[PDB]
Amino acid sequence: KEYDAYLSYTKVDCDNPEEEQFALEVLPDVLEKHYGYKLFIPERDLIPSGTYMEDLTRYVEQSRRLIIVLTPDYILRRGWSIFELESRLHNMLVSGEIKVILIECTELKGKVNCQEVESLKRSIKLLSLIKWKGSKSSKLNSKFWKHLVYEMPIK
Repeated sequence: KEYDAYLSYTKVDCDNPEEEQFALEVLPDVLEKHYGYKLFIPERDLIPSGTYMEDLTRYVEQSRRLIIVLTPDYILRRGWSIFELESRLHNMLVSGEIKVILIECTELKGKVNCQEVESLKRSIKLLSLIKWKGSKSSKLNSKFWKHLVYEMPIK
């Protein structure tokens, strides 16, 4: 309906080098300036109110994609939980009703860790897995950036 992507990352005030800058700075800037998509970024676009759970829910419904940025802080704080604790959000993931682009920025070191993630992948009906290879992919006009833009909606 009203957004081309909901953007799900984790920020803490911490296991992240240059990765943090890609997932907090360059990624939303490049998609929303240099390609002009419209993103819903929770730390711009949503006050924590008493209705936060249903606010966040009713914004995912209005988003054409779900981007999930697997910074190691995300695997730390299991950033995906919101999307499995909320009932409607869950079924949307398993029913195909929402397309999930999952930007993988690190190697899943973590025997437990590696397995939870596969049940995430399991539980999403429509999944794209795009791999971020450092500054190398961050360099605009890259192989990562093209891989990402038609996984985004039409123009």
